[PDB]
Amino acid sequence: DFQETFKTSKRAYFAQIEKYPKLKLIDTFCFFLVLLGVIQCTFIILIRDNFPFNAFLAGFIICVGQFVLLMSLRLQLCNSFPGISKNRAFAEFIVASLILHFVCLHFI
Amino acid sequence: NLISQVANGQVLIKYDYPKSSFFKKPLSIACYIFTALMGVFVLKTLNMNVTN
Ligand SMILES: CCCCCCCCCCCCCC(=O)O[C@H](COC(=O)CCCCCCCCCC)COP(=O)(O)OCC[N+](C)(C)C
Repeated sequence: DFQETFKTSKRAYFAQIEKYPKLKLIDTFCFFLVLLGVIQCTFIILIRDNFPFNAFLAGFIICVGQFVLLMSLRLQLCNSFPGISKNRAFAEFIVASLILHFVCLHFI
Repeated sequence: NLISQVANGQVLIKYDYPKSSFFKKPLSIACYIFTALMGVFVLKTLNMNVTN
């Protein structure tokens, strides 16, 4: 069961990546936005200390929220929403990705 | 230091007030309304579409 769904999903995903040269750029950005959050929590687990807690929480929020806006751009960029073009999803990505950096520079 | 009923008096001021500046108040309001409509004219007719 899971072998068939596994190899089916690997092949049907890798063909989709090799078709469009926009998708591997998104996913290459995404994976290293996961590794930033992982080692940034590893600093907390390594030495037991919790003192500048807001400065901990700001970078972690940058990693998670910045991951999510990429996944929304990917979902909206493969299949188009009814009424929204592909020139407007990108501008909304710029504006809403540009508010979040300011409110995570005030917070540290 | 001056008291109620013994220092009442008057005070006299002489001044001038031309017919030019008598009519400047409604032209001041009217110039702010006129410079307020043109912002709606420029703001309304200006291209902001991102599609073609
Ligand atoms: C929190 C709110 C702050 C927003 C500040 C910008 C205010 C823009 C106000 C737009 C007024 C509505 C008019 C409009 O529709 O323009 C939007 C406009 O689409 C956009 O949203 C793009 C605006 C951003 C431009 C990109 C530059 C980056 C801005 C600096 C951070 C584009 O959508 P449209 O092009 O109209 O969609 C297709 C055309 N139809 C006929 C189908 C409608």
